[PDB]
Amino acid sequence: LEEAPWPPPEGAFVGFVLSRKEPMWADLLALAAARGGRVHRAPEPYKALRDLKEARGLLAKDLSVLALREGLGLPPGDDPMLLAYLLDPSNTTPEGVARRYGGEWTEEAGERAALSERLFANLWGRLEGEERLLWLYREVERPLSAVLAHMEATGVRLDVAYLRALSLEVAEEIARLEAEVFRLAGHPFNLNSRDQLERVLFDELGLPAIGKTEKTGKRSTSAAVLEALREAHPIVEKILQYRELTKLKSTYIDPLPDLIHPRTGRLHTRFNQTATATGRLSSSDPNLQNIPVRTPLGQRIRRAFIAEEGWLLVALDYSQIELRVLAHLSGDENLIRVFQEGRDIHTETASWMFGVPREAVDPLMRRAAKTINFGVLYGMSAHRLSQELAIPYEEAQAFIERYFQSFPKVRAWIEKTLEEGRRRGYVETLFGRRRYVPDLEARVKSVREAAERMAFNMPVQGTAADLMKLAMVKLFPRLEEMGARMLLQVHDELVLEAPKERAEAVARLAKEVMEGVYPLAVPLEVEVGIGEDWLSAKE
DNA sequence: GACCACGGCGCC
DNA sequence: AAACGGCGCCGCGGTC
Ligand SMILES: Nc1nc2c(ncn2[C@H]2C[C@H](O)[C@@H](COP(=O)(O)OP(=O)(O)OP(=O)(O)O)O2)c(=O)[nH]1
Ligand SMILES: [Mg+2]
Ligand SMILES: [Mg+2]
Ligand SMILES: [Mg+2]
Repeated sequence: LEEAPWPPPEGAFVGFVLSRKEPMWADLLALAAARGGRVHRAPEPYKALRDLKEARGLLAKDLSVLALREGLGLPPGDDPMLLAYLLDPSNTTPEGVARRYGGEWTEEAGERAALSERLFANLWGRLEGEERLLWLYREVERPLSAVLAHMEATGVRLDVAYLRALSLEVAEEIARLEAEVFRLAGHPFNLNSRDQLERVLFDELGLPAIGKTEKTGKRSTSAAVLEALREAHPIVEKILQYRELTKLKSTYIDPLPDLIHPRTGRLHTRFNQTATATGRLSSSDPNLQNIPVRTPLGQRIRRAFIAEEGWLLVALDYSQIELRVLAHLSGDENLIRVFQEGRDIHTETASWMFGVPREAVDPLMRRAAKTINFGVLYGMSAHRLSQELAIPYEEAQAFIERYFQSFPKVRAWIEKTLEEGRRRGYVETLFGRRRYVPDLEARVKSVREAAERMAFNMPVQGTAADLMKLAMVKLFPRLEEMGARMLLQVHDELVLEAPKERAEAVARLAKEVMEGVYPLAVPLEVEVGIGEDWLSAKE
């Protein structure tokens, strides 16, 4: 390319190098652009950012987040990663995408700009004639990238002092548990080491090994194994409490307070747009799609996520979403009827499981019931079900029989999906998002059947993901209009922040947008709550 | 200090 | 653990 002075013309492809992967924490080390057989290298990149009307190129959203951080409204536009990810969602990194579609991801901004240009042309060519994938690019993924950049740049408020205090209390309880464990073992050891614990439980103590680990075949110390051993020895209950507390302390209570950004005073995640096989987003650096919610201590942690003063959180979560999606994709009349009658399948399973009235079903039970309902649907075995339910094998076996007897056209959808995946090599969502599953023809049964479970899950999980993305794209400009903010997506949930005076209106509008995003054979229902913290906002 | 493969486990 | 699926992060043990 011809070396041309900086500034590039309109529509040029950007390249940029960050000092580290996280755009909210990164120093912009270099910036360049490519168009019309020229390359333009920015003499000073922060200043040079001011010249661009959009970020067009590889990882466009990341540059846009750093721009937003610096007070500049630079929206992301075309990104070859999104084209590649729609072609094949195993296209997840610029290293891989470059190698596959015509270059090399280097560490030089000029080379990255030139690469972006050339990759876009090839990938755009691969998508010509792919009308449904192009519809996904233009109507969902490209506009969603802009939404995501705003969400990342906005961040979420965290009660840092509360978490610091919680740490000190949790440390004391951890000590009580670990001391009792060591007393019961007859000696101290590293309780965080599963290899050391294995020897203690199965060798030194008498306890029967329940199962084995996948890759190296050690005697497992998983929570499921330990639950089976609850009655066998008092040390087990202590280990399980220790595990809960140390998990929560090391993953959330301790790290999150140290991640507050000094310019915003907020916590800033990354919403990774080309990271999953099904078309879900992911969240990292810190992952805010797995904040605790289930146990009393987990709930305590979730309360640290709070609204700005003068604002409220609004949390919206699709009701029974993959079951509704399944009703649409399958066309089962009974399943469709269930949702037209306004019934809740999780609550029903929960009521049946724990033998209490529907009004007695608590959140723990509902989560237990979710495991059963999705478990059975996506191919859980009777043996595992026995344990989950804590009933005889023969009864757990019969539960699966009835499930599919009740909803007869699901199995037919499963089988059509699978043969189509064998013939075509891929499966697809309602909108035509594709996942290639080659091991559907594998001759090792365990490998083939694993592949099958991956393959027929994807149209359901992926259609839910497409719906939620679409709703995000539609909703974002309405929030801007009302002075509200989109903060988090958690797969079928959004967390917004709204001024107190407009919070009720924002909740109503966001609920309607999510519910009417793309009408199906059944209604989509959305549960909405408002509160000062994330826990209270889902109450 | 980094990176890893693994087991394990938090959420959806 | 087990014929549920999709993720990312932690600590260990190990390496470089
Ligand atoms: N395969 C599988 N999928 C799950 C599991 N938990 C959640 N999901 C998927 C299916 C859910 O429909 C979707 C959203 O999770 P939610 O916790 O919001 O559950 P759902 O929307 O079904 O119920 P809700 O009415 O919101 O309580 O993510 C699980 O244990 N296994
Ligand atoms: Mg839901
Ligand atoms: Mg949810
Ligand atoms: Mg792993």
